[PDB]
Amino acid sequence: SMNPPPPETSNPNKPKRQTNQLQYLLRVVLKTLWKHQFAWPFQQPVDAVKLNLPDYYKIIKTPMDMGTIKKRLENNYYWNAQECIQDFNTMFTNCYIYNKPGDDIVLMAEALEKLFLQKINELPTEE
Ligand SMILES: CCc1c(C(=O)N(C)Cc2cccc(C(N)=O)c2)[nH]c(C)c1C(C)=O
Ligand code: NA
Repeated sequence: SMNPPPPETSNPNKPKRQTNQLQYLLRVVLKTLWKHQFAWPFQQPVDAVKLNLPDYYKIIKTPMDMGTIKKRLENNYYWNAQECIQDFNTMFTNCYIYNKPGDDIVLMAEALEKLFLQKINELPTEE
């Protein structure tokens, strides 16, 4: 069994921009979600080999996780906040697509998503 390569986190050809919204996503949104008691299943790419989920990457073709998001934020991978917000949304949706409603992993995802959306409501205006 094999995992795919992880999502891209370095590309010197991709133009980059530091923005107050992106700083907010790292400083406030990611940091807050990362420390949450249910963050641990989302802090790295799903290891389908270790977890014995050989169909995972048959079902999930755009994998995403907070470890990848943290790296993208910390090493300034993004141009805008919407790119990052999309990554969070993809992580949550993948979980809801792959797992059954009311699986523990889904309850965890929903808790994080609720917190995520609350923080996104305070996304600062672009300076
Ligand atoms: C339920 C499996 C799962 C987890 C999960 O439980 N994880 C990823 C922690 C873990 C366990 C076992 C091993 C490891 C390691 N990385 O070594 C990590 N997270 C997600 C998004 C899912 C699914 C299928 O949606
Ligand atoms: Na499902």
